[PDB]
Amino acid sequence: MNYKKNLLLLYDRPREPIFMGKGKSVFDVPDNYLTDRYRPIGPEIQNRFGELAEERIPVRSIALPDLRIPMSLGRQEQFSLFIPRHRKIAARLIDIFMGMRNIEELQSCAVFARDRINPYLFNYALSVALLHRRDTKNLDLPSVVEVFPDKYVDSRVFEQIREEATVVPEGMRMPIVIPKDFTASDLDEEHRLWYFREDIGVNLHHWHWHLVYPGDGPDSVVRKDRRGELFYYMHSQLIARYNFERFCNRLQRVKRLNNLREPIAEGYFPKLDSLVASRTWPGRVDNAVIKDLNRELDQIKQDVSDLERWIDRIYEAVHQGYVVDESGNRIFLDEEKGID
Amino acid sequence: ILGNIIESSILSPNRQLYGDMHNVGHVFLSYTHDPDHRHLESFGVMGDVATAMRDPVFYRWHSFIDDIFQEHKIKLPAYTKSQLTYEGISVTGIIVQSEGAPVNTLHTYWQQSDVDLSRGMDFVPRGNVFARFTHLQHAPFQYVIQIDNTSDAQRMGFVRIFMAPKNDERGQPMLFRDQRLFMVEMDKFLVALRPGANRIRRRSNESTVTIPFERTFRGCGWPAHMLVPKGLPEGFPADLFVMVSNYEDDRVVQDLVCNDAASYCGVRDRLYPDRKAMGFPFDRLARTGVDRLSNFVTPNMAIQSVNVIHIDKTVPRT
Ligand SMILES: [Cu+2]
Ligand SMILES: [Cu+2]
Repeated sequence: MNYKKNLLLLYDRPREPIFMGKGKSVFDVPDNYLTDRYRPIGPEIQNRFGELAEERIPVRSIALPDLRIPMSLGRQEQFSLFIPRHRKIAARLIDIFMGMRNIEELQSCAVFARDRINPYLFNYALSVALLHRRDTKNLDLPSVVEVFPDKYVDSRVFEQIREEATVVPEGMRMPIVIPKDFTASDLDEEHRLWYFREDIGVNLHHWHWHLVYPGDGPDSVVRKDRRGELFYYMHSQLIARYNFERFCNRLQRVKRLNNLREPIAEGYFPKLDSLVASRTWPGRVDNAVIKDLNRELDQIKQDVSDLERWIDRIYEAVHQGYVVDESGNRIFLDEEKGID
Repeated sequence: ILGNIIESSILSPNRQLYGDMHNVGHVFLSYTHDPDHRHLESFGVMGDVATAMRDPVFYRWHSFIDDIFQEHKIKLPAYTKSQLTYEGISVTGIIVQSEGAPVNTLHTYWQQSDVDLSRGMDFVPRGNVFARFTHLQHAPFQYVIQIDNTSDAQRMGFVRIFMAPKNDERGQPMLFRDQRLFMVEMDKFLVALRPGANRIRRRSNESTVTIPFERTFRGCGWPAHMLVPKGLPEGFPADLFVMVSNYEDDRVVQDLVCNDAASYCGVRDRLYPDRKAMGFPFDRLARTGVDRLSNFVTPNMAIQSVNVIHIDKTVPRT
């Protein structure tokens, strides 16, 4: 009953229902644990999936926390921790996996949750939980690349893989070469930094940072010592490291955005497609304008001048040498704690 | 309003609130050596109108200020294609001609000029005392502009000439988001345009931007010998721009002491003779889909490559 090892299976093939069996194992899930769609074909499922496996994993039925908030984001929708609504949803699902009394009940709770939740969100929240619970330390989480390649690779290679896997028997299959320097041509000097910007290691680093220092969740997960300063310092070392690369590609140091009104010159077309959402990360044209936001579904109604305002407030607070509490009390930006 | 707030003239609507930012910064920058007057020292050169432009930090301070004005400027709607075209008016060409030089070429060099410092040498024996000053100078030139009218009727137009570098620091063609701030005003004057083709000649020493050379070296204006940038000995590339705007919209209601008299003196004239914003048409962000001066231009505008040449040699003034 190595729950720990069995939890790792929940990362295998995130869009495949859990009853299809991961690695060499299958879960034996209660009938009320199946979704409404697949409950009717329960018998057939057992037949193929259930029988072909070496290890069958019994899941004990339990009473389940309220999963509405985490289910409220759609299975074919996109997931961003930058959008407040999604942060709030993730925070809650994290609390739920943190709060299970038992590593066995975590297994049972996750098995239930998995095919009812957005896979990206499931990966995030489950990961943050496994990294923080006492009973799930020392656990070798799969790289996000390994389980969601769609966020890391030219969308063109998926059919190249689909074909190779389908036509060629495995022992004979050729590795697929991942394109590099593929997002832009020589006419865009910015393409020179492909090896920094589009390197799975640095993007994983950015992702890992939001796994260890999430912005909303249980106190235990959020409140790390000096996390406000690490935020500053990490983003600051990235720019230092990014400028080092620029100097090595005959470019200038990177220039801040002048303001939030003038166009952004450098466009970008990522060439990524999401197999979860079956929708792209739309590129941004050259010379695009920042526009007032009214995203009803995302729950974002915010003008550019609302952003201008926060920045102004923040600059006033930096110049004053203190921030003002929600009550009106002064907290000094001293030498020890000001940066945090 | 913003300029009166920032300078802090008397006309500022609330000097208590917005303070006296520009003047006091000057004073701050001029007092770093003795801010509490314990060393009984006066202000550096930045503390004096007479002398402030000498110090490199003048441009740094004023650039900081400009960013504030720019922050207002980018809030205004881009000028529309409607707002820029002068319907019926179309500028086909502008060239610059100098004496003894190829078309589309400006020329700069050094010059020596004498000035009598005798009226200023207190307690020195009377008589002429000549100081010889060395300073930039350009060779005289004329714009030639071709405008096609197309109305059956006479049309009045403001001719607005600017000039900018072609390329950024790195020798790359500049883009409008940057170029517009690098446009130097060279002349503004009114013309009458007969129906059909018009050929306008305009000499350099007519520029409304400048004042005679006689008034510097023996009615506010830039000194004539600094009209043209230094340029380079191998040749420095610039973009010359001209726009012919519709004077019937640019016209100012006031009528005071031939409309073509464009010499403006702030004391003399009660009102500024052009309703457009100073710096028009470059003072705002480009309308959607304009990235460079090539795409900005309406028919009543025109662009020309110009080569600015510097010769490192000294002439006695002719
Ligand atoms: Cu980050
Ligand atoms: Cu000043």
